[PDB]
Order: sequence, then C-alpha cells, then structure tokens
Amino acid sequence: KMAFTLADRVTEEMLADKAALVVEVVEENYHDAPIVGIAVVNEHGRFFLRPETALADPQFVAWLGDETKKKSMFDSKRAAVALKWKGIELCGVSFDLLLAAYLLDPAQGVDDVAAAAKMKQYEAVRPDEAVYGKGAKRAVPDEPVLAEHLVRKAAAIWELERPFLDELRRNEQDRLLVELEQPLSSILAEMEFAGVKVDTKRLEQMGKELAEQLGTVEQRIYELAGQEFNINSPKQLGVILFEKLQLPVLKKTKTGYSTSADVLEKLAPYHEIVENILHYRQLGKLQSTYIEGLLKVVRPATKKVHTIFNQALTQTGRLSSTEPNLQNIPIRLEEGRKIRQAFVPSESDWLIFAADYSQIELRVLAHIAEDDNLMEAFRRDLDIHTKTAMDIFQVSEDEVTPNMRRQAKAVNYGIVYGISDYGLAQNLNISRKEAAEFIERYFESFPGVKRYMENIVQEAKQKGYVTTLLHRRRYLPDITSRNFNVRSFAERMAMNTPIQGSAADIIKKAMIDLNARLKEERLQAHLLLQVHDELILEAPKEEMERLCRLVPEVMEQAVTLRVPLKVDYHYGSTWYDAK
DNA sequence: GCGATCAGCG
DNA sequence: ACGCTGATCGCA
Ligand SMILES: [Ca+2]
Repeated sequence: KMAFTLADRVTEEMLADKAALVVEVVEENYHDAPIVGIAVVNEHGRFFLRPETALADPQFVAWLGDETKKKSMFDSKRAAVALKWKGIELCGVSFDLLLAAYLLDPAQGVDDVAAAAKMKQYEAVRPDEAVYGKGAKRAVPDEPVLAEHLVRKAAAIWELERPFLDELRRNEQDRLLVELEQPLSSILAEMEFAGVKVDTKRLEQMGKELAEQLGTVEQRIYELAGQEFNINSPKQLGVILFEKLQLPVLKKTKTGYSTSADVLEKLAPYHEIVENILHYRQLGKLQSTYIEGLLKVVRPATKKVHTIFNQALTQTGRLSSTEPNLQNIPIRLEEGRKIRQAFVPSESDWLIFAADYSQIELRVLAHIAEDDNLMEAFRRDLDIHTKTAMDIFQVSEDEVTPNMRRQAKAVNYGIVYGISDYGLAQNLNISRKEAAEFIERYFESFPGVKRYMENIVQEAKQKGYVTTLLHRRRYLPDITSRNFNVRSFAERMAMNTPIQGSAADIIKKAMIDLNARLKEERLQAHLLLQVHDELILEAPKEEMERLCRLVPEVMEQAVTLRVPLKVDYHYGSTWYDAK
C-alpha cells in the first residue's frame, strides 16, 4: 500500500543531497548489533536497500559519510553507533525526529517513529512493536514486510521534519535542537563507541575479597538473629526484626514492614543486627551490580564496556546511562569507591582527566532567582554546603566531616525544592518545630529564592509548563489538579525542573564547545563519560598540562550567568585517582 | 513485571 | 511530606 523500489544495487538517484534515512537496528542495545535493512526517501522516490550490498557499495558509504549530504532520521545515534561498529561513518544528519519529539514534549515517551508521528496526526506507519513483536516472539519479519515498515518510517520522517521544525521555532526550541541536542548526539555516539577500558583482574579480585567478607557478616547476622533466614527476603527479615526481635516499627510499605536504610539507621540503638544488615546489603550491592554486573558486559577482546547514553528519556533534559549505568559508580564510601580503580585509560601512557561543576544548581538558582544573598555567596566562591554544615551541627569549618557535608547538601537542595518540616526533621533527627524554624530562617537569608519558588509555581499554572534557560520545556498538567497530593508533586516539579534542566543545558553546551576546542588544538584527548555535572576524558599524559587549562576554561565559559561557574579537575592513572 | 531498595547526580 | 535516574532481586 506504499510504493517503493526494492533495490538490488545503489543507483545515483538514491544519493540526493537531501534524504530521509532509516538504518534499522532492532536490538535494544545497538553496540555491535546487526543492521537489518535500510530505507531512503528523497525527491526521486522511496528505496529499500539490503545492508549487505548497500554497506559494501563505495558510493553509498561515501554518501553516508558526506556531511554535505543531509539526512533526516529518527534516533540517529543508534544508527551512527551501529555503523561505527561496521567501520562506517555517518555524517550530515540535520534532523533527528526523536530529539525533536523529546524537546516538544518529554512526557510523550516517544519510542519510535509512529509515536512521534501521532503528535502530528500522521499514522501511515506502524509501531515498531506491532512489526517486530515483543519478548521471545521478537523477530525480523519477512523482507517485503520489513521493507515497507522501513520505507513507511522514512516517508514519515520525510513528511514530519517541516511541522516539527515549525513547532520547535514557535517554542523557541529550534536552536536547542540544531545547535545543542543534534551536535551532542554525534558526541555521545563517539563516547559510546570509544568505550571505557576496565581492569578485569582488579575487578575479579575485589569480588573474591567480597565473597569472603559477605559470609563473615552473614554468619554474624544469623548469630545475632539467633537463627538463619533469607536476609534479602523482606518477608523473613521483617519477621526477624519486628516480630522475633520485636524492634519498633517506624514505617510500613504497601506490602509490609519497611527495612530501608533510614529505618535501620534509627534502630541501631535498639540492636546490633541492624548495622550488620546494612553492611551486608552494601557489600551485596557492590557484588551484584558493580562486580558481577560490570564483568557481564565487558567485551572480552578489548576489555571495554560500552554504555548507552539515553538522550531522550529524562523529563528534565539530563542524560541517563544504561547497561552498564556508568553514572552511578560508587564513590561515597571507601570500600565501594575502589571499584573506580578498575576504570583505566584505553592506551598505555594515557591518563584519565575528570572535570566537574561545583554546586551547579545553586549557581543556576542564584542566577534565575536573582537572589541578592545567594548571588553574593557565589561571587565570594563560598561553599554553601560547608557553611550549611557549620550552621546545622554548630561546628566550625575545620570540624565539618564529609558525612556532615553530605547531609547539609541534602538540606540545601531539599529546602529550595520544597522539603517539608516533617521530611527535614526526619533527615536531621530534630524536632518538627526546629525544622520549620530552620526552614523559615533559611528563607529569611534567601527571600529571593522564596519569591522564585512562588513565582515559578504560579507561572506553571498560567502557562501550563516550565522552561529552562535554553528553552527546554516540561508540561505540568497536574499543577492545577484538585487532588492535593497530585498537585503538590507537580508544584515541586515546577521548582526543580527549570533548575536541574538548566544545569543539564549548561553541561551539554560545555561538551559541544569542548569537542570543538579539542579539535582546533589538535589534541588526541577525547570524552569518555558525562555524569550530570562532570566530564571524564582520557588523553596522552603529555596533554595533561594543556587540559588543565583548556577544560576548566571551556566549562566555565559555556554560558554567562550573573554568578561565576566554578570547575574542579583532577587527573590520574585511573578514574579513582582522578579526584 | 513491580516495587522496595540503594548506587549516583543535583 | 525535596528532584532526576538504573540495576538488582524477591515477590508480602
Ligand atoms: Ca560536582
């Protein structure tokens, strides 16, 4: 029901200088994944190509790599990365429908071309799921069925660029797509393909040391409990703590006794088993997720792990990292921080370089709220967390511990993002009136923050959405719900999303500007990871001194706010040493 | 599959 | 009853 040429060879008219292009990779994780078909739509027609002959034809490969041949796509990173694993370069992508849909409305959950096409009442295309199936029934269909799906996806992209660009323009989101998210998409593709080298000897070692330590605390738990049970079973553990040992019940969940670490922490005066259970879980988490989990996904030939940075998932514009998640590698406790010693440079005589923004969201907030005292604090390069730790624990700066700072840090963000006296009282372990008094006092010093929280909630009611500094948008329909709980959650999104989303916008512009600077200085240094406000590179050790002056500067100059941006940086033989 | 839990980001 | 995530695992 849609005409196309099912072609056996490439022909000149498939190589127009503007085209819609589908390079279909069905596997969720596209690293080293099969390309199952190709589709091209342009002014001359609609063409399906088998990847065997199209990716071995030199004129088509040259066309893919030619930045003056403009391609419209959906999820161009997925194609770019799977082609890099075939040794082929994709350039010249000028429209990515996925990033366009994500900017217009992140809550859509746009997972394929059909979902995006629905936003514009376009439905001559099927959902990817209706064509490939789900779970164990997933399959590439017969070639005539596959080719019409890929052609229909390309025809949709061909038709939907224009209405998507015009609504982005009306939203002021068009330079955000073309100058931020699409260039970033090429950079993430490079980072994902490059990968991070892992020392599997050091990892496999730590695991054996953990298996020993697990059993020791495991046996001390069974002895302290006076019996053995399934320590990971909330059923049995609940029975042990709150029925056998008859510990106080401080919280329930929808299924029973809560055993979350905040609970166990408040039970430590009552019994010694609770602290051992905490130690057990911690060691189990390192064993399950970071030792075993990491070793699963290392490619054994190269010893590299290849994350996937999801660019159209978070409702604020942050990235997320999947399989492995490289944005939540342990750092806080010393035992878990050692996992970062396994993250090593990919060549000999190279180093890891890490640079990160200091309190990026409070600096964004100070700029957006224009709060006099908060701006003055950052113009003095104050460390708000340490100052807040002093005011909390009535200690002096010399006697503020990283433990004390971590708590003060959660107080600083919590207050500006709407924590209640109740929640603050439970975090500090202080009275509910003291918590409320602490909060009202905090807003005495920063009344501009308070006005901002009120104004942005009112502006979300009137407009229906909040925006960030580079015009990312999040719709908040629940801001007017009559249900109190639902409306509250939406008001706290209004306070948080513009701030966190603007921090994401800043780091994303930093990565683009940093890649340009690296190129024109002709350094081999390249990006490996982004961790929300932190950039990790690897580079030949003789580039380190230059990078110490280049990366801080590029990050500090990404945007210009009414307070300075502060960047801290380290380098070393491993990711662990780069702090 | 879901949700409680915990690792990270602020 | 601060916000944004992803992985693991028991399932009450
Ligand atoms: Ca930081």
